[PDB]
Parts: sequence; C-alpha cells; structure tokens
Amino acid sequence: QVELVESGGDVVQPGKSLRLSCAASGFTFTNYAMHWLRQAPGKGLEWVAVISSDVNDKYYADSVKGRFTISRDNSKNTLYLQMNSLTPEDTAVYYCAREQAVGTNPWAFDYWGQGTLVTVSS
Amino acid sequence: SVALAPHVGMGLDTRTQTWMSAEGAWRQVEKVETWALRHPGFTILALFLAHYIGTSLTQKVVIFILLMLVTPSMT
Amino acid sequence: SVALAPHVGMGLDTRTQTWMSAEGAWRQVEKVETWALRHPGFTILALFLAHYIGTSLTQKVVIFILLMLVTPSMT
Amino acid sequence: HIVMTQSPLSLSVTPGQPASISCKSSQISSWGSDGKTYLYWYLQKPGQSPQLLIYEVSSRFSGVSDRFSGSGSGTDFTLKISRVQAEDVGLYYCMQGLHLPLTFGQGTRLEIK
Amino acid sequence: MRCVGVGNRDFVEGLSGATWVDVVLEHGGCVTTMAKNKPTLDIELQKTEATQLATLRKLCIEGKITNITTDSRCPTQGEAVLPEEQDQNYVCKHTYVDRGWGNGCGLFGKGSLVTCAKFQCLEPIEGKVVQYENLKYTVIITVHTGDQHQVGNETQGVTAEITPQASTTEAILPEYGTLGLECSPRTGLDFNEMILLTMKNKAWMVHRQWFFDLPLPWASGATTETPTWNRKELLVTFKNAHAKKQEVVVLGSQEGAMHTALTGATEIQNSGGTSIFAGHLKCRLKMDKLELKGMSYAMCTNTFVLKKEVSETQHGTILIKVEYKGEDAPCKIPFSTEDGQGKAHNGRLITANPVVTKKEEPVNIEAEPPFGESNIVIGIGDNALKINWYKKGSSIGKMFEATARGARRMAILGDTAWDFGSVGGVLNSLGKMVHQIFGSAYTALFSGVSWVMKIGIGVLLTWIGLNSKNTSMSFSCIAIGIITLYLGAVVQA
Amino acid sequence: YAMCTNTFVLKKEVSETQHGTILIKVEYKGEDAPCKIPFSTEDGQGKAHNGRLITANPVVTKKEEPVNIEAEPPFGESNIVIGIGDNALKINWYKKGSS
Ligand SMILES: *[C@@H]1O[C@H](CO)[C@@H](O[C@@H]2O[C@H](CO)[C@@H](O[C@@H]3O[C@H](CO[C@@H]4O[C@H](CO)[C@@H](O)[C@H](O)[C@@H]4O)[C@@H](O)[C@H](O[C@H]4O[C@H](CO)[C@@H](O)[C@H](O)[C@@H]4O)[C@@H]3O)[C@H](O)[C@H]2NC(C)=O)[C@H](O)[C@H]1NC(C)=O
Ligand SMILES: *[C@@H]1O[C@H](CO)[C@@H](O[C@@H]2O[C@H](CO)[C@@H](O[C@@H]3O[C@H](CO)[C@@H](O)[C@H](O)[C@@H]3O)[C@H](O)[C@H]2NC(C)=O)[C@H](O)[C@H]1NC(C)=O
Repeated sequence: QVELVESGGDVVQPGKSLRLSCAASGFTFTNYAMHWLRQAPGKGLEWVAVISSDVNDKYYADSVKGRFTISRDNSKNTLYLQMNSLTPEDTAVYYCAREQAVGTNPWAFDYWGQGTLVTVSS
Repeated sequence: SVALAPHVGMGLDTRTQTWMSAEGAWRQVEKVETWALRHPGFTILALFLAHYIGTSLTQKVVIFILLMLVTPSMT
Repeated sequence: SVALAPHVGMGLDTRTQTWMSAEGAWRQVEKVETWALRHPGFTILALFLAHYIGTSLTQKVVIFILLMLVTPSMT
Repeated sequence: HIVMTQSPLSLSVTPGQPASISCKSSQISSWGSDGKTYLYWYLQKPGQSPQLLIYEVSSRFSGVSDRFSGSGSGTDFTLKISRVQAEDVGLYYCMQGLHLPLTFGQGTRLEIK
Repeated sequence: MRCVGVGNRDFVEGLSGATWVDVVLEHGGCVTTMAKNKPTLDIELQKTEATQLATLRKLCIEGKITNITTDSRCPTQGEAVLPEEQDQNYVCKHTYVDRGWGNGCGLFGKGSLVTCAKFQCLEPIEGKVVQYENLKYTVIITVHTGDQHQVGNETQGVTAEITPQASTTEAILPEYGTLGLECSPRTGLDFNEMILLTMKNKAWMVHRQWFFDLPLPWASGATTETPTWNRKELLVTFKNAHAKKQEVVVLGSQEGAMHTALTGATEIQNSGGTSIFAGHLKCRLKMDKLELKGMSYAMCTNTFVLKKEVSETQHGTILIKVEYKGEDAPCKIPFSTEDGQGKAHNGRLITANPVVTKKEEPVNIEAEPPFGESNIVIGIGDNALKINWYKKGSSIGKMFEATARGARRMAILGDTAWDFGSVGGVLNSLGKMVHQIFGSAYTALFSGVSWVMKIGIGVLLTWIGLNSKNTSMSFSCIAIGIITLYLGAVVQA
Repeated sequence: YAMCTNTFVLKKEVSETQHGTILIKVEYKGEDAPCKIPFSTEDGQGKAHNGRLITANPVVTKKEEPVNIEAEPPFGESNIVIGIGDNALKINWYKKGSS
C-alpha cells in the first residue's frame, strides 16, 4: 500500500550538479531509514547512500563518497539526494528504498521506488 | 493484550451508531458458545458443582450459569 | 484471530516453555484488577446481589466472587 | 566490502521444473551477537522494479509465492524454486546486509527453455 | 422542509412565556418546531467541527527489534551486565541459564544472563485533546417556505454557528425575522473526559481514562525525533527455551487488535478537517421576533393543479405539491380538511402559511390529516381540486409510538431528555430533578458493564423482586429489573 | 463610578477552580473607561439568582486591560450574564456536584 515515487530526474551535462527528490507516502516517514540505489543500464544493482532514522547519521558508498549528499525533509514526507560533480559514468536509474518493515537489520530494503533516470552526457 | 479491554459501556452514548456495533455485539456470546461446544466435560463438572453447592433451585441455576460464563471468559 | 480464544489449557503439555507463558500468565488477572479499579460501583451492586440471593456464608461468598470474575472479563 | 559471487550467470529452464541459484560470499555473513545470517534475494522483473523474495537466508518475504525457498549457513547459500512458471523471468540479485557498504551480486538471469 | 422524510424527525408544538422553547438537537435527528402564529421551521445540528487539536501521547503498535546482544556469567558471580542497559532505546530483560564445564565455567550451577535489544517504533498512534476555545458547533435553520426545490434539500438553510465562549447568537431568516438562540453548548458532551485518537487515517472519540488504561507503549508526544517509549515490555517477548539461551521477538502489528479494542467507540471524520459528526446539543428558541410574512396577503382566487401525486411521509403527515394556475399575484393559499360527507375541520397545516411566490414555481404544502377518510380542499372557489386520502392507524398507535420515542430518547440523553421540548413547566423541573438523581445513582452502579451483563442482572433482579415477600424489596427490584432490561436492550448503539 | 454600557468579549474561556468558583477574564471594548461592570447570574431556564460574586466590585480601570471576574454559580446549569442589555454576552458554564 506504500508508494515511493521518484522526482527530479532529467538530462544533465557532466560536471553540473543535480538534486534528486524521493516523495514518500503510505507510512510514517520519520521512523524509517531511507536509501538511494542505482542501476546503470545493463549493470548490477549498486547501493549509493543511506540515511538512518535520526537525520544526522548518514553514510555513502565509497565509489560515490564525497560527491553526493543525502537529506531528509520528513516534515514534507520526502527524501532529498544532492548529486554534485556528476560524471558520465554516474548515469543510471535511481531508486528509493525504504527500511525493512520486519527483521533485525537496522538498514534493509523491502519496498523499491518506481525509479527515475538521470543521464550525464555531452 | 489490548483486545481484552473493549471501549464498551464507558458511558458516552449517542444516537449515531458506534464502531462495529453490529459485529462486536455478539462476539462475547459466540466465544462462550464455541467454547462450550468444544469442551463438554466442564458442563458436567459445573452441573455437579451447582448441585452440591446450591441448596435452592435458583441458587443452582445461578451457579451453573455463572460457571459457564466465567471459564471461557477467563480463557 | 481476536484475542479471545487463547490456547491456554487445552491440548498438549510439554516441558518446554510455551510461547508467551510468563508474559500472559497474569494477563486476565491484571485486566480484572484494572477494570475493578476503574468501575468501583459494580462491587457494591455485586455485594447487594450476593447478600440478597441464596445466602449462606459459603454461597454468599462464592456467588460474589464468581460474579466479580464474570462481569469484567465478559465485558 | 564483502564481494558476492554468484555461481550461475544464466539459467534457462523449462516450466514446471526446479531451479537452484547460488550466491557465494567472500566472508561468513553471520552476525555474532544474534546468530542470524543477513543474506537477501531480490528479483527485478523485466521492465519493472526489484522486489524482495527472501528477506533472510531462508525466511521468505510477504507476498512471495510458495515455491521460493533458500538455504546456506556460512558462505554457500542457495535459492531453490520448486516449479518454474512463466513469470519467473527476471534477475535474481542476491545481497548481503552484514556490513554497511552492502554490495549486490552480479545477478543471474532466468529464461524459459 | 430540510427535515422532511428524514425518519427521525420529532415535532415540537408548545410555546410559553416569551415564546422561548428549548429543544435538544440530536445530531442524527432534526427538530421541526411550530407555533400558533409563528413561521413553522425545522432545525438540525450539522457539524461540531473540532479544530486546532493538541496531541499529548503517542503510543506504538508496530515495533522493530534490532541489535540483539547477550551476556552470561558463572554461578555465584553476580548478574550479567551489559553497557547497552543505560540507553533509552534498549529494552533488556534478565534471565537464568544453566552451565557447567561444557560452557567453559568451572563451577556447576545456574548462571545469570541478560539480553538487550534496541526497540524502534514504526507507525505510532496519536491521541489528541480538544480545547473548548476552539470548538464550533453549527446549526442550520430552514423555514417551511413552501419553496419548489425544498422538499428534501440538504443545502437550503441559514447557518448559525455557536462556540462555548460565544454561546448565544441570532440567525436572521430572510424576510421572516430573527430566531434568537439562547443555546447551551457546554452541557452537550464533556470533551474534558474524551480525547480524540487518530490512527492510520481514522479517528474515534474514546474515553480519556480508557485511553490512559490500555497497554501500549506511550510517549510524551512532543513531536520531537527519537521519542523514548515507556513500557516497552508490552511488545517484546523473551522466550527462554530450555534454560540454555534467550531469544527476542517483536510481536508484530497491533492494528487489528486495536480495531477490535475500539468496539464501543464512535468514529468521526478526522480526514480533511477533523469534523466530528456524533453528539448532541440542547438549545432554546426565542420566537418573539419572528413574523409570518403572509398575514397581509389576499386569498388566492383561482384553481390549482398538483404536480406530484400526494406522497405520505414516514410520520403520518401528507405532502402535497400544487402549482398555481389562474390568477397573477402572490396570494395566500386557502386550505380546508373536510371529511367524506361531514364538514368537520380536523386537519392541521404543518406549514405555517402557504403562499405562491411567483406562480411559475409549485408550492410544497404539507398537512397532517386526521386518521380516517378525509377530503382536502385547496381552493376558494367551487372548481377547487378535491383530494381524498385514507390515513391508517389510530390514536393508540400514535400514543405507543410517542411513548417508545420518549423512552428511546431518555435512554440516550438521560438527564437532558426531560427538558427536550419543555415549556418551562413547574412539574417538569421536578421530574427532571428526580430523574437526574436516579440516573446519577444508576450509571454510577452500572458503569462499565456489558449489554448482555445488564440483561442478565436485570432478569435476576426481576426474579428476586417477584420472589421476595417484602413489598419495598419487591417493588424496587421489579422496577430496577424492568429499567435494566429496557436499557440493556438498546445500550449497544 | 457609573455603569458601563458596551459589549464585552472573552479572552480566556471560563474555567473552574477546584472549589467550584469560575474565573472569567473579559475585555471591556467600550469608550467610557472607568465605568464598572454589571454581573447577573441567571439560573437555569429562569430569571432566578442563586449565585454570587466573589470579587467584591469589578471595575474596568482601563479600556485596554482585560479585567478578570470571579463568580461562584449555582450547582446546576447556570448562564452568567456579564453585560448590560440585549447585547450582553451570555457565558454558559455547567457545574458538577451537589450541595
Ligand atoms: C547495531 O547493529 C548494526 C548492524 O547490525 C551496526 O551497524 C554497523 O554500522 C557501522 C557504521 O555505523 C558499520 O561500520 C562500517 O564498517 C565497515 C567495515 O570495514 C572494515 O571492518 C573491519 C572490521 O571487520 C574494521 O577493522 C576496518 O577498519 C573496516 O572498518 C567499514 O568499511 C565502513 O566504513 C566504510 O564505509 C563508510 C560508509 O560508506 C565510509 O564513510 C568509510 O570511510 C569507509 O569507507 C563502516 O565503518 C558496521 O559495519 C555495521 N555493523 C554491522 C554488523 O552491520 C551498529 O553498529 C550496531 N550498533 C548501533 C549502536 O547501532
Ligand atoms: C436545493 O437548493 C439548491 C439551491 O436553491 C438548488 O440548486 C439549484 O439548481 C437548479 C438546477 O436544478 C439551478 O437552476 C439553474 O440556474 C442557472 C442560472 O439561473 C441556469 O443557467 C440553469 O440552466 C439552471 O436552470 C439553480 O440555479 C440552483 N440554485 C442555486 C444555485 O442557488 C437545488 O436544485 C435544490 N435541490 C437539490 C436536490 O439540491
């Protein structure tokens, strides 16, 4: 019943920053850790960044560490991803994964967003 | 846990039909009915106890009814 | 289903601890106690009923206790 | 940075047949404090978004068909399908949740033979 | 006319003193008051619209257990200690385990063991109070204008909202007057004892003490992040299997159990605007300033034609839809109710004064004929249309219906029901006082008992009263048994 | 002082002290600054007067400042008129308990 819809995906030239937004609905957002995941075309799923239940705590994948920024606007029930210094390699379909409803892991995926496409090319 | 304490008979009563007033009405009665259909020996035990603790017929009836109503309601 | 048909006394008995035994051993007793502390007048009504039905010091007590067990849990 | 290596890369099987997918870890993903093993199996159906089939090594997720079952103890885990239907086309990406920089496998592909 | 065909309409006809008449506006029902020379008009309570709700408690239903950790120690070496105990999010329970040389401990016996696990709450339940400085009742007043499009219309009325601080108002009816309201909004429902909980896009008006009693982990509800929940042990369940080790479970979602545990609550429409649609209100109507608007008109001098065939309402009155034909002016409608061959005037007009406004719109005359064979004549001339309608029932049936309606009202309103349509009579105050004392005793005795329990106790008391040889005991027990049976029969709703 | 002649408005809703005495905080909103306040406690569905003030003499010392009244109403439902005439606002407060 939960619905995670992507937003902000569009074309962009290399080096130009972009801010992705994950709109959330169907559950209480402030209690759920959220993730960002990407799938480059014809490539395996690759997790990008995670923000936990408390806003301050964040982590990033080393391949993209230092280039992205993840933010949570839980008052509006939406997630924010800030992409900086984009590379032509950093083109993929980006997903928004919720925390697991039931389990033991503090961070896991149970529901995936519809997906947005960002293209970095000249 | 929480289901054991329904918000029934608290005191605020109004014309508008309450929540689940059609289904949750006979729920307690159906619980006892199913329990009695499932466990028949306690009927004999309650009959014996009512006969041997009640000196009047009305006492026997009341004791039997209360025993039938107390054990499924307890568990 | 509804928390009104627990698997308390029926069926198997084993040496292992049954699921949620210690948490639910006193659940209904706590329910009766909190209901009685929330609605005290029914104690007076039950005393009246017991003292005016089939009175003998064993019956007068058993009917009172049985009714005070029936009404809260039955709810 | 545990790397996940999957044994099969393409699994062409006829309908109404079993199937075994293997996702071999580079380290035992068994959390010591609780004794659980955090290995997840996703399926991204073609032209769709990934789902979650078994949210542990062998405890399947809600809404998943009866046939999907997993196994494995320390490093050699399996995804067993009992009877393959025509909807099983997809990419069975395994995953380890033991460590924070969690990494997916390359992901096998299933097609009807 | 807004209160025509509702099926819960109840008439009010008497007036006294300064023409002030009190009425209790039950939310489902609708009061159609009338007088000798006032414009008959029907009243209902639209919505009470609680606004600006302040929350005070968040109680959890869906938890999530993370980071299960355990420590164990040898016999006679103290309890197991774990650094995670001094954290709010951690729920930790001790236990006892057995171990000998097989577990690395030289001493044989029973050993201590602890298991702490961080408990995270998903999807809490908010409980919100309502303050009386932000509650806005809404009363809609409709006059029996006889308008063409008024018969059952739910959008034609004069809104006159009231707040507890601004009790009294004056609703100016268009070209009719001013229906003064001396209403009392404070006594309707005691929202001090009722707090409004909302879960998963739903709401209910639960009792405050009952909310404070239910066993779910609550919190301060200060809208801050990472709230700390009290009584976390109501969700986690530790299960020591064979005195060998300990395990933790989260027990799942309590949403279905909570829905069951609201069996007697009343649902409201929190969605959109927190609009409460259940309750009642009592008010009095000052009809001194109203005017009929039709006294100065002349009698209609030409024939009529009825558009819709005469249809009879659920309460026994007759609704007619006539349209003016001949003359061109706004005029008073002649009306008479003769019998089959005896010219006895017995039919009353529910509408105060039927007047054609434009001659292009039909009129909606409603009348209450006497039961039997009665003719209806709606024209001054000899070419007047004649309507004969045979009413069913007798005065006995009307008396029985009135008695049942009054009993059902008193079973809901209770104390307030004694001054429903009161004209200020001296005896009615005495009756209300006696009923108030008796009901205050009765609800104190019977508070919190089920409908089936009431029936059982009532039949037992009736049996006791029948058996007992004491006149006082017999009378009192029989009366209380009958009252308890009739209450318990209708309590559930 | 004279008697005031203008409508009042409530600032904080009436609340009960645990001794059954109502604090009423009203705002004058009238042009004659020092004129005192009339207070009449009309009993239920009648003109009876069974309640009394506790604040001895309530006077609006300044138009701007809201003066706070004290009333001890009858046990039953009572409407406490705190204005001059037909525009007098009617505070309705219902007291619980008996003598
Ligand atoms: C509760 O339980 C959860 C899970 O059950 C625990 O989650 C841990 O979270 C931390 C971070 O908050 C994780 O730390 C990561 O460890 C990675 C391991 O890499 C090496 O591990 C060895 C030990 O085997 C160390 O000796 C080495 O020094 C390495 O650290 C580490 O690689 C990673 O850092 C990398 O990623 C981050 C983010 O991308 C980069 O910023 C960083 O520069 C570096 O590239 C993290 O430090 C830890 O793995 C998690 N543990 C588990 C079991 O999942 C919580 O700690 C538990 N407690 C609480 C209070 O929540
Ligand atoms: C309840 O009362 C309302 C309001 O009196 C009624 O609404 C009315 O509906 C009619 C159509 O059935 C409207 O007539 C229309 O008028 C416009 C402009 O005059 C004209 O262009 C159209 O061709 C049509 O004739 C009428 O204006 C409207 N009244 C309003 C809006 O005030 C309603 O029909 C009544 N009944 C019900 C069941 O709601």
